[PDB]
Amino acid sequence: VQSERAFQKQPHIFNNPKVKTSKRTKRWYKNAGLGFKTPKTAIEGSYIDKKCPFTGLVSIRGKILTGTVVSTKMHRTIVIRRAYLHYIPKYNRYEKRHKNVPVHVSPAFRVQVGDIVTVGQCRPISKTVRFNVVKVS
Amino acid sequence: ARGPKKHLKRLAAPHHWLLDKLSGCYAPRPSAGPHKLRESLPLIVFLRNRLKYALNGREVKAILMQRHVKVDGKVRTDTTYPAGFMDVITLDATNENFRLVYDVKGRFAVHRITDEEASYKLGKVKKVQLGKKGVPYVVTHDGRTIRYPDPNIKVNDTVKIDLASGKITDFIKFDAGKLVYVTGGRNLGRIGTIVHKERHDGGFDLVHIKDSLDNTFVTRLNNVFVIGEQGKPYISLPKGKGIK
Amino acid sequence: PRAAKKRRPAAKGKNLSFK
Amino acid sequence: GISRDSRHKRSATGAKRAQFRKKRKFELGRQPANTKIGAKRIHSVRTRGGNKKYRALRIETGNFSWASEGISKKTRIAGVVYHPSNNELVRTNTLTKAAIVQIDATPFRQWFEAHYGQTRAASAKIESSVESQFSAGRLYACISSRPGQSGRCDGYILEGEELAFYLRRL
Amino acid sequence: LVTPQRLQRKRHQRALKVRNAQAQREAAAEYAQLLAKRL
Amino acid sequence: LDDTLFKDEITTFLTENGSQSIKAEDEKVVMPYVLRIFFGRAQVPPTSGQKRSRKIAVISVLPNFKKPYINDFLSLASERLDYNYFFGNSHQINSSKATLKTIRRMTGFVNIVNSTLSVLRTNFPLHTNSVLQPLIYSIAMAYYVLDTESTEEVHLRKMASNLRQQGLKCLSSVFEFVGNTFDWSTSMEDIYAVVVKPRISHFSDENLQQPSSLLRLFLYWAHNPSLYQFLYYDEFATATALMDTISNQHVKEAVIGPIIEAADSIIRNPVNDDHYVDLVTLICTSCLKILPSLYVKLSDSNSISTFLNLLVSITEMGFIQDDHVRSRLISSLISILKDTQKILKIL
RNA sequence: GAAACUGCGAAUGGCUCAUUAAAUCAGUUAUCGUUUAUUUGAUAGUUCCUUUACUACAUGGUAUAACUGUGGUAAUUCUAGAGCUAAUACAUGCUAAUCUCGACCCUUUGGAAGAGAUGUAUUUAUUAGAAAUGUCUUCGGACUCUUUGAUGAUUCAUAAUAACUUUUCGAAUCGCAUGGCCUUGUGCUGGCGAUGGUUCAUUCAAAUUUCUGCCCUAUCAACUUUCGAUGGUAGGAUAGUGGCCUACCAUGGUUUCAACGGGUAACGGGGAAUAAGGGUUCGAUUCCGGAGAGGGAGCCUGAGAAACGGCUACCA
Ligand SMILES: [Mg+2]
Ligand SMILES: [Mg+2]
Ligand SMILES: [Mg+2]
Ligand SMILES: [Mg+2]
Ligand SMILES: [Mg+2]
Ligand SMILES: [Mg+2]
Ligand SMILES: [Mg+2]
Ligand SMILES: [Mg+2]
Ligand SMILES: [Mg+2]
Ligand SMILES: [Mg+2]
Ligand SMILES: [Mg+2]
Ligand SMILES: [Mg+2]
Ligand SMILES: [Mg+2]
Ligand SMILES: [Mg+2]
Ligand SMILES: [Mg+2]
Repeated sequence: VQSERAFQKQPHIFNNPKVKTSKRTKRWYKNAGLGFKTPKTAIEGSYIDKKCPFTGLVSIRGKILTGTVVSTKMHRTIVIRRAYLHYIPKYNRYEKRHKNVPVHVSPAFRVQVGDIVTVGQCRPISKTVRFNVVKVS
Repeated sequence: ARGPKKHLKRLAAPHHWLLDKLSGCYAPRPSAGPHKLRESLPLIVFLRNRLKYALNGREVKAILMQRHVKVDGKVRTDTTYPAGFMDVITLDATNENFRLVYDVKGRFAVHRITDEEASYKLGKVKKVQLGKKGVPYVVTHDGRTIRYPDPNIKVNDTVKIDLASGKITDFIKFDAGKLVYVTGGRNLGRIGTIVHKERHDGGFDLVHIKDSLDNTFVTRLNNVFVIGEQGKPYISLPKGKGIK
Repeated sequence: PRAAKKRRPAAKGKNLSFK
Repeated sequence: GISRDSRHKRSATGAKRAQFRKKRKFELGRQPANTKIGAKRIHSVRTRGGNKKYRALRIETGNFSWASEGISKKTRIAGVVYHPSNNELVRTNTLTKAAIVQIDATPFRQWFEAHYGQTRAASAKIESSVESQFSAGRLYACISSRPGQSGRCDGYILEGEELAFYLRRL
Repeated sequence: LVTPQRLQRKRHQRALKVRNAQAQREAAAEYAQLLAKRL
Repeated sequence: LDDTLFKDEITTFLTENGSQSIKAEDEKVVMPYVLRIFFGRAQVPPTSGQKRSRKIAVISVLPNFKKPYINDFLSLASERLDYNYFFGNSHQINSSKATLKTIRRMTGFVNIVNSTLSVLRTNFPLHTNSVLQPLIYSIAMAYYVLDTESTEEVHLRKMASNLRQQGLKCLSSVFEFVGNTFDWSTSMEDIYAVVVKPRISHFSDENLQQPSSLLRLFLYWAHNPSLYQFLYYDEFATATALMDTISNQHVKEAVIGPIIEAADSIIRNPVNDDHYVDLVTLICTSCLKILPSLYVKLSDSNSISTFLNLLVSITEMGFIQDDHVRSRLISSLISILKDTQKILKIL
């Protein structure tokens, strides 16, 4: 959790050394809504994330999408692939097209290459990331 | 553009105003005010193209700045003042009171009303929130902020506002069986009773409405304005009673 | 509430002939 | 000269985008304000709208908060000791948010003395390392304000896991 | 120059401020009574 | 003197152990100028946030100063207040001195002492001529003006009431902070005769709602054995006054709990003098009579316990040997029944 | 009522289609990711706090134009020296209140001895934001307890504590008219309007932004990454999100489902022509949106411009 230069913490969440009520460090969390259950690993984990829907300062709003994970080779983000059928009217025929969407993933989720992930829309996390993983399957 | 626009061309003007396409090249651009540009009827159109008291512009201007026209009980002198839905226009000299209500065709209708009815209006509660110093207030569809509201008032409810003092006299909750008016879309101007409000979290809520003829139609919630309970509207209705 | 009663036209046509 | 527009950057596929339009004012950037310790020098910046921003070219004092005690005192700045982003800022003693800095312990010490009357005992008990800092006369603090924006050097003293972490990094 | 009109304007402004304060306090008392009734 | 640089200068120049702080040799010559300068800043009306902050800064630099010099700042504050004649004579106020001007000068003096006490707290230097008598004279004026002045001068009466309120607050603060350290043998009579004695008659009906500065004053005296001489004065008038609050019907629990804690302390703090035996008998016999009604008024479990803590404390000291004391104690204990092991041992 | 200062506008309109091939644009989303002149609706009694040695029956040049007078230049909507004078320009600065309980009387239209409380703006830290089924009573009513709201969702709204600020605001403005109280004073009070001002909401807007949809080319198959390409953390900057930039970290990102490169007499759309239907072509051009003012680059002002019938440099 502390593999870095600057200490990584939840902003404005203060643990009082003097009081010392509970062994665990105080953690803030929220439910993202839309019937998405917050997993307990996020509740009782130890990770810190500014871009997490359940512990970070990010809110899911807008389109909700589904896709298949195709790449997980970077840190904390994945690339999913969405397929669809576009209609050519001249030939009266459909055909397969795809698009690759990069999506932020919280460590509270464990994703490999091949599962189906439902993702929610958020503010621009990075240059090309505009979504976040909210349900793995 | 490098800033806000100040000109409105006739073809780009709202269709419901019924402006002749050959009369000129520009149309009266509604100034900033209580209502949306596309959902407002500037006073010049009302006095000239609807009531025909004025033939053209500076005569509308002269009518205005003699202070004969009152919108919601206050004198206005701006020709393009954006009067809108459920606004009370009073002309004391001619002894007329009007309420701006769309007809079944979907255009603002010239509906004459009594003084007693002219004394008040209705506002759809667009927002309810605590202000500074822990003071609750309600924001209505016409941009009126009313402090110290009744706790029972929630969003999508309708509050009866007294024009003289600008205070809530009564309120109507948003529930099934209430009498309701459509203020947009293709069903704009129809009147009915609520049947069901379909709820979608993260999406636009849809409402089913049944008219007196038992015909049913569905409309987005933003397009919904409660006016009373079935058989007892709190305002006088145009001819046709929002049918068809 | 009932809408305001319609008011009859205050003015009517007036007619004159000459020469 | 400085712009925050994303058109000049390559596309995600790696394509080199062409210039869509000339640079716009609403996407501007301004030179960094490398705040440094010294006699206070601040100049205002007229920003978008009628708002204003304060530029701390120099500042020597700031309000720092003892969160455990729930107090805030104004204190002189000794010097920057550790900054996570750049050691060069530490070398040049540049002041920015998150920078670990040394602050004088006199006001906090005197307040502790007035409140608890000790150089009651259980409440007066405080973590050991910060007491050692009191003995030294200087305290490690983290700047929580952004001097290049609000023109202030206000922050909070390190404690607990925070202090242990930064002590290890020091 | 000091003229009676300026004195009148100052006095009117002070009166307006006090009247506004009284009106706001009356509204607050009324709302407090309303919520006492509801509760 | 420059307002813009005023704040940075204080943290820079006046901070103790600062590199640019005044050298120890030069403190004597320079700092009298510093005290006068800071005094001028402290007189500004706090009408805005910036003005409030500047006043706080002026009072916050005092701990940097050494104790003799902090006394000098307080002495400057009391210099304008003329009190020598009052203590020179038999504690009598002059009519000419009783004016709105004098009250305002008192009001300014009291407020800074309040601020200085809040900053220095136990480290506050308490000296007679600098602080206490100008404080005691100030409250003396407030009582004199309030009684003598007619209802027409509503403005003057309000300021006297404000000065009295701050004066009592200013008192009760110094009793708490430096009370044990400083010696009051010389001033015990003057403090009682000028402050406590005028108001003992009406002490009861005034303080029913919540603790007051002067009620807090009596409690602090009750808790401290060394200061029982205040309670002894005038046939235990103050101690009787504390009890007559309790005897009142409409006394609220907020004032009840503190007094029984003080009454319990007097029982648990024996003192070797004749007056003590009279005091504890009055404090005890008074408490026993009114205790059952007090229990009904109480609404806090902790407040129940402190009555039990007083009731048990009566038992160890042997007051139960008296037939009247045992009977009244039982009347109260049955009222409690109508902590548990504490009851059982008493039975 | 010339001239000038001050305020506002000149960032609208009009013209054109150079450049531009997921860019613009069309439909459809988000701002819980941010600025917003103006319009409309609300919104600020802080009594007090020593030098009162006191302007609020109202403070200064810390100041000038227009104007008087003398002058420079071949020349321009060029201006120098000296002398004057104003503000809704600039810079300063004030004047016996309200609310909680309430002993005691008195039993109400009650009086109040006394214990208490006191704006905004900026920054940070912290905190809150979740079997009374009884008794009496006059038969009513009283006796004890309750005590934030919203969203699908928040560190939301809001409130509280402690300090902080080259730190703001809290009317030193104007027109019309001369009413009411008296202890008869140029005493007290008082009407209808205009213009200003903190914050919130609304309105005209602006900026990013979610998904789908572009002509020809494979005799363009690998491209991007040294000089940011993908992602992580921190900082800087931005009105604000964000490799937008900096520092260090990992080695990532797209592609035979056509990436990348090249051509385009390529602004896109609503639309126009033809056709029986499928289709094919055109669309600079009366409406919506985007870009530009000979070609690049950078800026003052202002809410709003990278403005060009505004300014500065370079090229022709
Ligand atoms: Mg244009
Ligand atoms: Mg929504
Ligand atoms: Mg000008
Ligand atoms: Mg190309
Ligand atoms: Mg304007
Ligand atoms: Mg001159
Ligand atoms: Mg880099
Ligand atoms: Mg072209
Ligand atoms: Mg075209
Ligand atoms: Mg342009
Ligand atoms: Mg040309
Ligand atoms: Mg302007
Ligand atoms: Mg240009
Ligand atoms: Mg031109
Ligand atoms: Mg132009």
